Amino acid sequence: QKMALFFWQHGEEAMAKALVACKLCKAMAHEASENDMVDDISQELNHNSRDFG
Amino acid sequence: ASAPDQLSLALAWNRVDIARSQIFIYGQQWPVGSLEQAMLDALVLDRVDFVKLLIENGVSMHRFLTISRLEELYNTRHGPSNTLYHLVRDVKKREYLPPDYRISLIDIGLVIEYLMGGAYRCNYTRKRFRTLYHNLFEINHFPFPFHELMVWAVLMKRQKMALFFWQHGEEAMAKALVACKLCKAMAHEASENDMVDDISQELNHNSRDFGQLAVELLDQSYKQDEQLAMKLLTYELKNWSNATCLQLAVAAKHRDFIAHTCSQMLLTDMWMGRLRMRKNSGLKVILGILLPPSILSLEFKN
Amino acid sequence: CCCGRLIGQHVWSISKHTQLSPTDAFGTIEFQGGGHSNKAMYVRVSFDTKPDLLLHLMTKEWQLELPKLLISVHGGLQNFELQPKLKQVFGKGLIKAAMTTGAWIFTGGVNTGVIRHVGDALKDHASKSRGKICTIGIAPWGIVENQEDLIGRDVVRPYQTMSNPMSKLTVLNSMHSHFILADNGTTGKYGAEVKLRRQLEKHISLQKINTRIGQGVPVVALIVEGGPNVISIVLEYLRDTPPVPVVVCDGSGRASDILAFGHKYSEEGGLINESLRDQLLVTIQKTFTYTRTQAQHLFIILMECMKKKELITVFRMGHQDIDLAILTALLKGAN
Amino acid sequence: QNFELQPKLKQVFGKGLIKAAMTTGAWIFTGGVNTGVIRHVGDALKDHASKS
Amino acid sequence: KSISNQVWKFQRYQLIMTFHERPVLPPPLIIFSHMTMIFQHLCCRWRGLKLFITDDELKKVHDFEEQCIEEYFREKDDRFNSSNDERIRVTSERVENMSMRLEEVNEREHSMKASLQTVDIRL
Amino acid sequence: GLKLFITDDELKKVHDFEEQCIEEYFREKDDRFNSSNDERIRVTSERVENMSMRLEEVNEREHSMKASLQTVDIRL
Repeated sequence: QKMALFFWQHGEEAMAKALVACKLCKAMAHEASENDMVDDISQELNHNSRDFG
Repeated sequence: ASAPDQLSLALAWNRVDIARSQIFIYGQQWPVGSLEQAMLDALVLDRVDFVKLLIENGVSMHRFLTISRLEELYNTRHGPSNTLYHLVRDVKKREYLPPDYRISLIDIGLVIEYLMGGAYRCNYTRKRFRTLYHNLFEINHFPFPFHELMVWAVLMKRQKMALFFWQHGEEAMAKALVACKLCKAMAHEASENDMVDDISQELNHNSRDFGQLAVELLDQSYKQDEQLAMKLLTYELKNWSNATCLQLAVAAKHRDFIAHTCSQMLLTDMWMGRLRMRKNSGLKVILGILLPPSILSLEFKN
Repeated sequence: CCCGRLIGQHVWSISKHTQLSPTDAFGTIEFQGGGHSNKAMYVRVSFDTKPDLLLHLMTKEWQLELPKLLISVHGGLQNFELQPKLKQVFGKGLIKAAMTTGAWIFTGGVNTGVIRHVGDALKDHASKSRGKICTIGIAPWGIVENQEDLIGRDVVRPYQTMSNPMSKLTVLNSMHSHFILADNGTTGKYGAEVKLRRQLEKHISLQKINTRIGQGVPVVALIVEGGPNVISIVLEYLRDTPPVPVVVCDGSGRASDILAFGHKYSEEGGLINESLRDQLLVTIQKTFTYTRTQAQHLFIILMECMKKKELITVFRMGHQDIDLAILTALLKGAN
Repeated sequence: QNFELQPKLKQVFGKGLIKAAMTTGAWIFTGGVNTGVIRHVGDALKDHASKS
Repeated sequence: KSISNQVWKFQRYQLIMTFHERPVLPPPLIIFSHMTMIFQHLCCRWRGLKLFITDDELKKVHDFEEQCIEEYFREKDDRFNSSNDERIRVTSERVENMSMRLEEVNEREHSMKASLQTVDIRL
Repeated sequence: GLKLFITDDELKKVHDFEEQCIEEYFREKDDRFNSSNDERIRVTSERVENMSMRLEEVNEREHSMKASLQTVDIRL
């Protein structure tokens, strides 16, 4: 996540990157809920997506 | 004066830092016996700072703790008073009291039975103990003494005392959960005899405090390593009536403990049994029980 | 006597006429007293032994893995005082470097001087969760208090923190994890541990640890204050082979401050002006009180030390822990 | 040519010339190549004009 | 609905434990499964969440308890020594002691300023 | 019609605008942290602890200086 934020700042098209990272993280969240692993993982990816959002 | 006697003056003054600098000194001869005796007075007067220093110079709690020394620590009216008297009356009558009746280790054991509830069938009511107690009324030295000191300070309401024996001991998560069950049920008996609400709220604060000291104990164990954390939760505790941290926690009703991630994963891995599919569950399990050919296409753990 | 003991308490060969007997007292110390109880295993070793036997002992017979650093704690032998925050930043940096490199801490061992600051440093790093750090001490046998308590083969002997204020004998630090007791046969005399400690630190640096990123096992020495013998042991490491870098921890006086005032104003070693060098010998012979007859010789040792300035890293307090300087010297003295 | 200054004098004058450019909206002619006075004012704008 | 989910996770323990500790065939067929269990302890007699653990294993579990009790109380301490009430506490005593100690210094420095003019005249 | 394909130059303008927003955003964030109550209390606390050390040092030095000046008066 922190590596992703450093990549987020340094670069360009960051609006696109931000919203795409949001979708990818929320998607990984419901897929990992669909595998019902650690709900810390689902919650982690979900908090991730809320942050990039 | 001799420094044992001058120590008991310091015990009264409650001036422990003057006692650890001058009363404790290089070459200061402590006659054998007085150091342990001053320890006993420090417990019954609720001098938790003084027991911290007297174990700091070393009292070797395994060697101090004896069946009769701990028994006097159960009958001492000196210090902060309690609710045990009432709690023994319940137990004596249910099995079948004069005020001079000096309580017993087996006698509080049957009390522990009443409030912890269900099983929690303690060592004090194991038949092996009733024969050592019969014979005597490092064999008489309790094996992991700090447990016995915890149950005591929980029953005789002594909180900063109790939290001390919690950190210094073993079976750490178990001790918290047992303390939670013992406090909550004493809080029930407070309102059952509907006495002063002061004891009922105080034990219920304490049941909450000794309560949370379980859940972040589990929480930061999960941060350490996931495996050994679960190994703790399912660890069979001989001293706590051959049961587990989950069994004590549900007997104490500590949902947060059975709702933190680590316990839930354990529970989910039991609903799997010895199979690993998950994903679209509910429907796939129904198709397996209706088609014994169709179970051959489902994965299994190694 | 010449050995310092009582005339009837008996039972190098120069004036002491010693005979070389097998070792008898080795085992484990149960530290009762001083807060937490800590087990510290001890072996009496003669001062003229081979270092490879102590290495075989410390590897196989002691269950201690080879560290990635050898932080030595050579310092003032008499007891001194420091700033509280300076001792705090010192202890925090020492324990942080000790966890990051997994080092063995070669503290002196008897509870007087910089050893007392190391034991207080381990009070900050509770180390009740990672005490694997071999805080191996090198103190002489004849100087420890209650020598009769530590006699016994494989016996967990009680050792109280009883330290008589008028006794010449000094109790060991109770929070060290290990102990090596250098026995030359005498009692109450220094210098029995020094050469054995030198050859074991060189023998640890002799071993090529499996990484050997720079090379060998990297040894870094720390100095806090000290006598003129601290300037001498600085001259030992700062021109050693392979030249071992030293953090000369400042803010403390005695040797380290004179070394720092040299090092801040030395340029290319002997390139210091006469002006501040005069005030240097004033403080060398008046503040540290070391007589001027040898303070000229302290010029020549100090300037010969600045001949290799670079390895002598200073540290100052004022966040910015000493572990910066320890890792910096670790990367200097590695090749 | 390349030189160096005291850090307090470099910070006070360096903060001064950039907060002239804050208010006046001026144009700042320089040598352009990072050596000496141009290297000092490059670090001067990187001092507090990069945070304003 | 304030609580919800937590009560559910509690009801899971009662569920998972009870359905585990039952025979295998369903209610009309449990008869057969009893007679399977009975025949199991008539041939092994007449003629889940409890890992019986080993000693070396309780040695590392008790050690894991003893490295999990201390780091916590460290967090309890730091939280307090970084909480914005105790940070304002330790400012105010330190500023108080800075009041008296700078009080000493300015009053004493006035003797030293007197000593400057004293040495000017007497030397 | 909400997809206005841009000429590449004007696209570069759009990028450089967006880069400016990135920089000012993070700068504001740094202002929001360095001017929140919490961090101000933290920095004041640490710095006062430094000041208290260094004032104690000045007091000890003052003692040495005062004694020295008295000795100079003794030699005068």
